[PDB]
Amino acid sequence: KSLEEKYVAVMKKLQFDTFEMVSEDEDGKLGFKVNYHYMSQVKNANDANSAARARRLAQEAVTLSTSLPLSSSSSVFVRCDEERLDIMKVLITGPADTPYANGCFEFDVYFPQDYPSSPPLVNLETTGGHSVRFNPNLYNDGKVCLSILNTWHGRPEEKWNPQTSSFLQVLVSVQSLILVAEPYFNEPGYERSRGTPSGTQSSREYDGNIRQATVKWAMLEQIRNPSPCFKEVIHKHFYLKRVEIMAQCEEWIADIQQYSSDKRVGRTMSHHAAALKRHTAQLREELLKLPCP
Amino acid sequence: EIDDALYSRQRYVLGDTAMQKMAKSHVFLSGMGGLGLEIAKNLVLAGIKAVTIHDTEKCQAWDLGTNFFLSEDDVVNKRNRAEAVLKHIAELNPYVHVTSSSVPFNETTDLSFLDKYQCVVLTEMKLPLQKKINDFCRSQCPPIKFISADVHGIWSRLFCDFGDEFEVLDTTGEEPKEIFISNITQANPGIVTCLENHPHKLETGQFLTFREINGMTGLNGSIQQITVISPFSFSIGDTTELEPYLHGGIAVQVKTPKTVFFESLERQLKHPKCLIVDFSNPEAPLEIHTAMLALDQFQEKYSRKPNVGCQQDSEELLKLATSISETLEEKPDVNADIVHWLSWTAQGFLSPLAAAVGGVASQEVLKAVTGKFSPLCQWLYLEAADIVESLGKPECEEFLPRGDRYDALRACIGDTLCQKLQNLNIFLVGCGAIGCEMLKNFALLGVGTSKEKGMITVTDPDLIEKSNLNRQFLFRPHHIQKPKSYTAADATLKINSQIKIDAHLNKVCPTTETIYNDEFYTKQDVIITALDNVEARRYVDSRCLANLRPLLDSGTMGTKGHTEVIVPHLTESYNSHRDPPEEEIPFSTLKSFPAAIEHTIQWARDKFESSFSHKPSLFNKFWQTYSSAEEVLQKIQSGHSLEGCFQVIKLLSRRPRNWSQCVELARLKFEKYFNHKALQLLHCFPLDIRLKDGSLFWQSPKRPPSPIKFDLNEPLHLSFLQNAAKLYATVYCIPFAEEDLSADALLNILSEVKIQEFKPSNKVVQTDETARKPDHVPISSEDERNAIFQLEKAILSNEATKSDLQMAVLSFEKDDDHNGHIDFITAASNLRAKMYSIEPADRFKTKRIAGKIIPAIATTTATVSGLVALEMIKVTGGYPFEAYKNCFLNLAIPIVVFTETTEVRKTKIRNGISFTIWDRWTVHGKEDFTLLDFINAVKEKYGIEPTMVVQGVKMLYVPVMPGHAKRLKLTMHKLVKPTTEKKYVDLTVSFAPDIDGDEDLPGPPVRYYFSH
Ligand SMILES: O=P(O)(O)O[C@H]1[C@H](OP(=O)(O)O)[C@@H](OP(=O)(O)O)[C@H](OP(=O)(O)O)[C@@H](OP(=O)(O)O)[C@H]1OP(=O)(O)O
Ligand SMILES: Nc1ncnc2c1ncn2[C@@H]1O[C@H](COP(=O)(O)OP(=O)(O)OP(=O)(O)O)[C@@H](O)[C@H]1O
Repeated sequence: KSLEEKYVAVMKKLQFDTFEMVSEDEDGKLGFKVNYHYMSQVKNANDANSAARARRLAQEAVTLSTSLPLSSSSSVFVRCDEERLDIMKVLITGPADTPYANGCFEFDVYFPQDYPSSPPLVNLETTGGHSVRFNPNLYNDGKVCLSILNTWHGRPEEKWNPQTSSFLQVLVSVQSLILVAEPYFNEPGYERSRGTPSGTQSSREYDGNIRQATVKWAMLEQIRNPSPCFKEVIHKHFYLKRVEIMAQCEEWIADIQQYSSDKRVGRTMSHHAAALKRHTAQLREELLKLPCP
Repeated sequence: EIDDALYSRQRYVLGDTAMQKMAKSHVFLSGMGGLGLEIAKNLVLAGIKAVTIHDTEKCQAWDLGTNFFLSEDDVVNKRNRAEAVLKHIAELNPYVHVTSSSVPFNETTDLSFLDKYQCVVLTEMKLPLQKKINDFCRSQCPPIKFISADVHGIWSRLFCDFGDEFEVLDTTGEEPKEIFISNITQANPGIVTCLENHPHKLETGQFLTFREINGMTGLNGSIQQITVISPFSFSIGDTTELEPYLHGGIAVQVKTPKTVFFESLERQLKHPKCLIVDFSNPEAPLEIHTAMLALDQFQEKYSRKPNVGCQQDSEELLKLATSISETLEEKPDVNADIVHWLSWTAQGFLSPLAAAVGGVASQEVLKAVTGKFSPLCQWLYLEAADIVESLGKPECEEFLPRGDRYDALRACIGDTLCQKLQNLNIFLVGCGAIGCEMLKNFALLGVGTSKEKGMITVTDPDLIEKSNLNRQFLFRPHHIQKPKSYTAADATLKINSQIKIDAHLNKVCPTTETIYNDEFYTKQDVIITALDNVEARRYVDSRCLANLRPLLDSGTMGTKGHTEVIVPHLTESYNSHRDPPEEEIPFSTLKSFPAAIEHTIQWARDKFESSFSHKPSLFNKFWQTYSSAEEVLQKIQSGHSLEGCFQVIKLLSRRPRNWSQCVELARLKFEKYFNHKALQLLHCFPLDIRLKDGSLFWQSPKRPPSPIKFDLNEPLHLSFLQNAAKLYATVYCIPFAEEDLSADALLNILSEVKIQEFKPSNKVVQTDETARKPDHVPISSEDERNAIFQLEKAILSNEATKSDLQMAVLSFEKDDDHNGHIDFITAASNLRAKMYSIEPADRFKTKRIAGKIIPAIATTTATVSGLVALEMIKVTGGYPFEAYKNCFLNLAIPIVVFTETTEVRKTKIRNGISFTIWDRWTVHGKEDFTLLDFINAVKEKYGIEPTMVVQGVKMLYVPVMPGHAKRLKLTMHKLVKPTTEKKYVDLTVSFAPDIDGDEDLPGPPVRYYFSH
């Protein structure tokens, strides 16, 4: 039971830090040491930097370093270039009971010149070849749809505010709205399909697909091909979570087989179950191999 | 007929009726000092049909300093000024019949010859004959519009009198507003409620008509007067007798004529109707009136102006003013200082004020012959007393004449100030009409003529065009396509041979900053901006703020205009202004739900650009990245997800090869735009479709469209197809002749043409009224298989040569007629408007809106620019903050408002310390100098502790970063990663606030030098 407390204590040192992104010669020729979404826009940005932008970024960095969300269910990881500011990257752990349970999701975030006038650009890179539409708000390419980002439907009050809105609120909204136990119903018209066996059955299909995709990319590909930015952190996280990973994957195998009882959607559930079992065997090999980092 | 290519910008200001009135206009002007010449130039540029110029005096050497056409030869020959300047002014406008006259004017002179003219202007005239002429003109039927104006030193007078009644046809140049009605109640008076997102924007007593009202169908075509109830509601009279309201309805503004009454000149001397230009001193214009009348009395009594420094003359003028004020109704206290300064500067002539008042008088003349705008009623006075007020009590030797071409200005401002002006180094950016007339004013002022320092720098990348000839008066038709700056410079040497001027053909922007570096900025003294856009203004303002130099700016919009003054250590900057971002038409509104003419115009413009500029460029870029059709086929066979290859193949498979195929392509595009898309949208949303609440979907602002059947006999369809076929043949490089555009040939082609039928589809309509531009739908299997089949069939047809693989890209030409872009866009916009039951727009209005053409007139330019030059003198004099006056004007009212410029705001930082935009802290350093040393040096030098440092976009040190205390120990010459470009680097610092957790308070920019 002390696992949760040790989890909080250890990786709080690992929530907030900086890692080096930009590589240049003394002539300013821009290159990058890792994979990032907005390579071109870093070089194509205007260098008349507004002091308000930098001060807001510094204050937000202080606020994150002091108050990052942290729980083995849901957590937020902050890394930024050690030298530049607007380039940004996040890592998010999926809460329990969700098809994203205990997976991790790396993000690429950019800040425009006019910031805080406009919300920062956000995009998920854990989509795995950019083919998995993990959420109605998260398409295959990884586009992030939220009202606060002005990328999702909603009222202007729910949308961006240059003065009141903060990136920590954006991260909290991501955790509370995207990584949910009912992502199928997130799309408009599917919350209306709730209360019917057809809607619940389609939710079963979607959530099983999301489960197997998370096991494939967010765990297996995140440990076998980790980004160097969060490479050590993700390994420590999965080492501490290895037991619950086995319990969760066994529970998912049992539950996805319950959905497999259906004749046709249960066939898709059987395909997802086969993929889940394959990735579970692979992750079990990894957990057996993985020592304390 | 109106020369559109010459007059379009002025047309957008005045309207064709105004020019048609001026096609019959005859105007007489007498008195050819600087003021008369400026007024004549303005009127000739405007395009008055016939102008009769007049003077009875001969050219003095003194007159050379007040004229930009006369020469020393004219003075030598003692030629009369009128016919002397007649030669040059004839070049300004061939369409204007310019004549001359020299009949002496006196009490016995018969005035019957003036009957042919509609407006008569007098300058330098004695008051009793002004009164007699005013009596004569007002007794005529129709009365002759009377205007008198004079300039004496730093003072000016303007008066107008249009008879007992003057008709005004238009009270404002703005378009009649249209407001969408949300609800109207049945009451006495009925309460009209607009769509309350947008304000009422109207006033009580205004006049409206209504259309497309449902429920109260009796209000269709109803005509009511209004009374404002709220910023979102108003009443139009009884509606209780009407039927209940259901939906719809648009309130349309109705323009109503008016009549303004003018009094006789003599009776207007008492109880004068004065227009206030400074609401803080409304008493001043009456004092100016009294002082001017006293000066007139002195001139009448002694037949001469008061001499500078003549105490007896000043005392007599003060006595006369005191006596006259006692005969006035109000009897205000006579401003002895104003009288003293008038006596001091009586004999002088200050040219910029003369130009400004001349422009104002020219606009008053324009009003007098058209009724297009509400005129002045009746007196106007302008002052330059601020300049002399800062001089305290100088002595006459500064202002005494010395025999040069600047004695008139010397009598106004003093010799030392003239020397300061001659030593000025002035950098002017942009060479619009403002630039040309400013250079003319500088030539008149002798600015930048001294051998040692005085230099004028100008630059502009644009070339001269016919449309610019209307207001950029320096240029001529044979100067077309020549550089603006070079020709403008060449013309100015004629005005003044002593000028020292350099010209450049360079756009001013960060890429050209190397030429205009900070060393160039240091060599300058004042910077003048004549730009037409905001971003260049921002860039110039930032540069001059970084270089600590004064800046002046002016904007012109029709009759409206304004002036901006920026002085180091005294005022704000242009980059202080945060005017809101402009309107954005929603993507859904433009693509699917246009409610206004401008929406269809914008849609047509965007479609034209996409069809003929964007897509051909994309095709050429694709066939430059990829070289062989078989190569692309091999790529896509191996699963290459090439970008836009599907659309490229779709375009190539639709490439016409003869004129008939081009015409049929145009016809099918017509069908797609105007029947298929409308049918698809109506399939998604029938007329009776309703919202979730059951309310109407096709209700305000959603206007329901209607598909249109093609007919070649329709002129709109004929023009649209002709222009579309011409443009497509240009892009596809298919040659053709003008005979192919004949309706007979089009009919013959159309008889062969067959039209594909419409089909409904489930393409999702983006009804979201705040929707942004979406992304593309991914490539379906149909797309790639059709692409493969079509590229294979193109290879079979051998349509794979470089001519097939590249096309012509057409630019957006907006002024020429032969390109036909204007015709095509107007036709498309009219068709789309007709679809949504929206009134079609004419060619000229479409050209105005689509080209974003600013309606402009040279008179407003000269008016604002006289004030700009005046403020340039004050900037040269180094006067305190009080002297500088920001100003705004709207000649349509007319109205002028002087106001103090915005004071610089002291940015309090901590413990009573403060900084300003006119501040940039510096620190000299060394090779071993560290970041801790830098922080300690800043703390010691400015008494405040730094918290965090940033190099541009790049973080240098932040306390809450891991191990960044080591960065403090690191040396500048290594951590900064300096370039060899500078001896220094620029950076930003913030400082600790008093309250913990507050964002660190930003300070001024800080520059660290690498050496001492
Ligand atoms: O690409 P754009 O110039 O912005 O306009 C396109 C274009 O219409 P045009 O045929 O008039 O150029 C498309 O046609 P193609 O380029 O693919 O031939 C058409 O697509 P469809 O062929 O599927 O009709 C589409 O219409 P839509 O967005 O309704 O699919 C329409 O877009 P606009 O409505 O903005 O003109
Ligand atoms: N950054 C810049 N540097 C130099 N000149 C500039 C810059 N931006 C604009 N200009 C100049 O501003 C001038 C604007 O002049 P003006 O307002 O009289 O209209 P125009 O551009 O000549 O014509 P139009 O009536 O078609 O707009 C142009 O001649 C252009 O060369």
